[PDB]
Amino acid sequence: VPDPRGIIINLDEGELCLNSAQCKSNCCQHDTILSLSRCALKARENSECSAFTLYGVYYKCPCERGLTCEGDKSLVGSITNTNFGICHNVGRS
Repeated sequence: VPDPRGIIINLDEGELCLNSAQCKSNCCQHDTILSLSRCALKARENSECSAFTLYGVYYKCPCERGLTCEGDKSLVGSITNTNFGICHNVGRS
């Protein structure tokens, strides 16, 4: 009720962003480690996600409401600061 974060504004996927607070769907999508951050789509079943949302730019955007990220490492990028996984409809266990 008293100000719960409130920083996400109004941009589409496919436009240049600084943090994840720029786009309507809060997914500012990074290259792998250095920079190049443009907004993208949130993941669905059988797609490569990172894990969940923090407050910042994402190497591979997380799974939508209902699906979980299954952390198999998945090195589609060479060098990063995360673990990548496949989106599935199971809810952690």
